[PDB]
Amino acid sequence: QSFIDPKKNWFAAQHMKAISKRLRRFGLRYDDLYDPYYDLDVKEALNRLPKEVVDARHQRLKRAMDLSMKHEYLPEDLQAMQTPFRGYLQEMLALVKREKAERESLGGLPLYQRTIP
Amino acid sequence: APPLDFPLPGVTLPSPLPDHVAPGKTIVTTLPNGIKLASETSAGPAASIGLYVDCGSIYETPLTFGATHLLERMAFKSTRNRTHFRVVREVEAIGGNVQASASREQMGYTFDALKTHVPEMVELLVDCVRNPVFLDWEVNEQLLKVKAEVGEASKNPQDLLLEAIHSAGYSGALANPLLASESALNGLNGSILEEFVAENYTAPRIVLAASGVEHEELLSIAEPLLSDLPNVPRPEEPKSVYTGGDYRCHTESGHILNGQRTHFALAFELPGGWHKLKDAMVLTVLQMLLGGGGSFSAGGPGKGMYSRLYLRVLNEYPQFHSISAFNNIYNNTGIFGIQVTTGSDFVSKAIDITVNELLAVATSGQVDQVQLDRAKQATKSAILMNLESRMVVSEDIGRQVLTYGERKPVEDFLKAVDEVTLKDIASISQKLISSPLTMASYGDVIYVPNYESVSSKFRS
Amino acid sequence: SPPPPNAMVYDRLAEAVKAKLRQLENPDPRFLKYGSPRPTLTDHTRILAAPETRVTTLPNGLRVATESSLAARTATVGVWIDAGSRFETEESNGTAHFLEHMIFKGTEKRNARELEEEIENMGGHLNAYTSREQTTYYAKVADKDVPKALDILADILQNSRFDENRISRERDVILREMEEVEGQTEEVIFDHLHATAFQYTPLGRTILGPAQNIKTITKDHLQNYIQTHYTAPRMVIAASGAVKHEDIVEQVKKLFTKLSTDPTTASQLVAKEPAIFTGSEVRMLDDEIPLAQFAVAFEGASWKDPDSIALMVMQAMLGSWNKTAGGGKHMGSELAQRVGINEVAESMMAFNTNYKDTGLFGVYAVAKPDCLDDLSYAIMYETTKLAYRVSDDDVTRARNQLKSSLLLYIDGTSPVAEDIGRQLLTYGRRIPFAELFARIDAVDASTIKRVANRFIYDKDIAIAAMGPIQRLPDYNWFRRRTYWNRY
Amino acid sequence: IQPTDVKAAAMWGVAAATGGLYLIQPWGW
Amino acid sequence: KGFVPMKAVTYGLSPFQQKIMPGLWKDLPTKIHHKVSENWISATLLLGPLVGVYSYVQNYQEKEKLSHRY
Ligand SMILES: [Zn+2]
Repeated sequence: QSFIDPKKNWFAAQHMKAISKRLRRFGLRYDDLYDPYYDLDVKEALNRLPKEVVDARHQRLKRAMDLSMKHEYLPEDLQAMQTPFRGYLQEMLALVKREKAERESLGGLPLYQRTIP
Repeated sequence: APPLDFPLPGVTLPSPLPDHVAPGKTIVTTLPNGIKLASETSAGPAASIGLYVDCGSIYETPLTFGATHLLERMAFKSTRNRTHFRVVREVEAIGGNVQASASREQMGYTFDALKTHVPEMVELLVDCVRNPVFLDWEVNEQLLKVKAEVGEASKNPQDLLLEAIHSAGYSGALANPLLASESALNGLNGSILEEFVAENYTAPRIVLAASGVEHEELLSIAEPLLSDLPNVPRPEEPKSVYTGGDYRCHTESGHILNGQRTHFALAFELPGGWHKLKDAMVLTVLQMLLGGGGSFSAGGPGKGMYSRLYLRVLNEYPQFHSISAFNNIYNNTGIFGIQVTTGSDFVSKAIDITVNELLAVATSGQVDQVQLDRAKQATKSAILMNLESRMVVSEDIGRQVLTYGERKPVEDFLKAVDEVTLKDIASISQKLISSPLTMASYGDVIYVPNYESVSSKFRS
Repeated sequence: SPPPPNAMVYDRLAEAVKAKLRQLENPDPRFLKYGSPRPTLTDHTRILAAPETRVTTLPNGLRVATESSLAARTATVGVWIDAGSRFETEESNGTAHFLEHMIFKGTEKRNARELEEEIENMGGHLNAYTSREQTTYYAKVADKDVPKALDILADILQNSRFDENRISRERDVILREMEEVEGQTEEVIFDHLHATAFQYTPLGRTILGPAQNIKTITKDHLQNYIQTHYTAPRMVIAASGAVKHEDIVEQVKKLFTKLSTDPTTASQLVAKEPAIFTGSEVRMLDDEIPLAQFAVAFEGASWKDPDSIALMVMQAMLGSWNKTAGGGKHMGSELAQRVGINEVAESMMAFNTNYKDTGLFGVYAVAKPDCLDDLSYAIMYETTKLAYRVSDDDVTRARNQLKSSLLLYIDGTSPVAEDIGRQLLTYGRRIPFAELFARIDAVDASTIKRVANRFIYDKDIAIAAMGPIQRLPDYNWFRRRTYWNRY
Repeated sequence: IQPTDVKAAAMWGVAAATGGLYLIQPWGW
Repeated sequence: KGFVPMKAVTYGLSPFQQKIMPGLWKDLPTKIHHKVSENWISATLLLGPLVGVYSYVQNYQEKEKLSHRY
């Protein structure tokens, strides 16, 4: 709406640089926080992506789980080379969700269901 | 509701048709960009619409091998306007049937439903051919089924051979394989198919053909959706030459068990195939004259019991299990031959029993005029009975406005089968054996002769 | 010093996936004008016109029916008889099939070679097939050989001779015809299903008969079969194409003069030996075969039953899925979405057979031996759901599909003539296309549940299975799932 | 269909009241 | 359930080649300044409403005690 855009609001342009600061020290992007175990639709958006794009995600996640075991951050040479908020996942995930809203208004079983634990 | 022996009361009944409905004539219309719409009415309640493209398996450069066997599997899928879920649900909503096929010179996409659904049938057919997106997750799940059917093609040894009488025998375009191997399925993706279609599916190569539709209905629907394709020059047609050739493959190492098959075949060539019209109808008569079959099929009177290759081969040589002629006519070239299976211990003389028969019709004298009249009657009826279906009728308007630019009436096909005499059977079959012998084989290959052992038994 | 979005291979392979997805966002509204994925019900009256079917009953009892289309150049004419395998006695069990193969070989006027040559000189065909209740002999000719074609069919049905040199050489054609149909495995499942569902009735026997009957059958038996059954009230002459009705009637009035005169109808033979359904099973386990095949069936409706049209709409709801099909995961039927999404079979098919007093309704499937539990759950879940919970888009789509498949099948001169001849034997009349469409759309969601409660809900079943079937559930598992203890 | 699902399902609410006072006779309430 | 295909190179030393204990008292002034200049709005949100409520109660109870005395 009107309280989340950072180039009009002042308190959204300080919430934006607070998450941008905290993502750079582990070298993560905002889309790496999306878990294929939380949402079964995120599992499908990653199977339609090229192999070289998913492999760079698995290597950013391993570099960051190694920095938090050792209790340290990326060195400041590598921290100026980081791009959080450069996305790879949001457009493919909106397409999978749009195809699921069409298969339900028209009848039709879901393509994948969650296992009951 | 009453039982089905008693009529239902309250229903309106249409007034019936007369006993003599006058047949319609084919109407052809050429648009400014070069596309040709062709229509013809009928007396059933159903329509049949098809779309035919000049492209095929001879336009395949070595970067796009296998890219027309895959376009047959990617046919009615996601477009720019409809997903693959909406295409499947729209065809089932009206009770239609949809289908595609690919040749070495022709691609064809068909639809058929009741005549109420003609504006629906047209705009789904044009959108699925004009605007395909090729998404990688849809192409990859179709490639994995082609890869699991090239795992075994060895269960149809009459299209194994018929493809092997085609590579061995030609040099250029007509030697490009239809169903491709394992390595050209590894260089194919959704961007190879995408620019193979944007180059080869152009307005001067597309024909829309309807059967059971009025010509002014087909122009209110299909003309605002096809008129803005660009007018481009057609390309130059790919060339090849008929050389000779031999081919043999001792079969895959598990095939022989206790019994052993032998599948061999011979072939020839004759320069024009359909633009020299007079010569092709002689060879269709010569196909029904030679004929033959597998002979353990038990039908009835009707299909090849009294042919030359029936009562002069299988009726006294019981070691044969199949012998039949085969013609594969194309545009400006053609192939005629004979396919045989026999036993492994009865093989080399089965080449000798085969060849004589091709030498017997080269003689003037060995064929009767009571045998020519039978093959001349069984050919005019096979054309006439086959044209009763609405699907064969629409397929005839498609592949005749791709070869002649017009549909020839069937009266001109029955007129020129009449004129065939006992000496046209001899002359064209003497122009047949003046070309090198194409041979192919499969199964136990060890016991068969070689190329020059057989090719010098004809002329050259 | 962030890298630009073309410098790394994974950053510029991601700007090419976003550009492939931006051409799925601007649809053209001129390509979306007539088609809709929601099924509606429509009216087909303007296109349903046809030529007239003219039926004429001769004074001996013979019926002659024609549909004339005088602009054609071909024709089809044949004889339909109300006799088959059901009307035999287990010491003559293969007789009606043996008599079919021995009828193109006789005649005092034309021998086997002369008869075979007259057909091929014209350019015609001549076929025959037998079933459990019906027999057919018909010919495809050109329009000027119709009086010669009708001359042959009258002479080979009245004046055939069966000599011993020909009989014994047919005993080795049929004994080798048995051996090939022991390896098709869809005609073997459906033949053990009839023997266990209709046991101790005449409808349970096979068409070809036991192999000991075939080497015993001699001419007398062939001649009492052709004098008890091939009689004038049980025969229909049907023609279609470039024929005229008044010219065919005068030909059959002087050609068919010598056939037998027994006044026994078919209904007196069905009523003194009826067909009774039994719940039971047959299982043939082999484990050296790679795929398993089975069929599960309910009792269905007869021909003249008004509920027969609703068991054809219900068969189009269960559907068909094959592994080569282009529908894939997107089919209308919900049984085909269960099989298709999870890959639990090779192929699936629903069937529906009608007879004079009984019928069969069910599903046939082919699958791998480690998928038989999840496949059997999905089959039984969706058949029983028809008695409880029926959607309105499900029946509108299955009515549009049955209307279209019954009429797209009648294409040419020979589908027309077998439609005339088979319907005069089962209904006594030919049903016009406007009444048949009026009985189909009188089947709504409430009609589905009422016929499902009569035929499916809490009823016995019959099963026949073959192959690696050790993991297919047993009879008490299947019988329990014909109702839902929930609700 | 889906109406008959609930038009069944609310009488097991009441098969359970024929059952809920069947043994305890909850009295004061 | 647990497989992610991967590509990396790791090097590692032996336990009996390193100094186990001295990495605790290494730069403790620098370690302390990092924790308290990054967690000072999470303690102003935990102790803040408790110091301010305890000041209100002790002031309320010291003005109804001096209003009951004669
Ligand atoms: Zn037979």
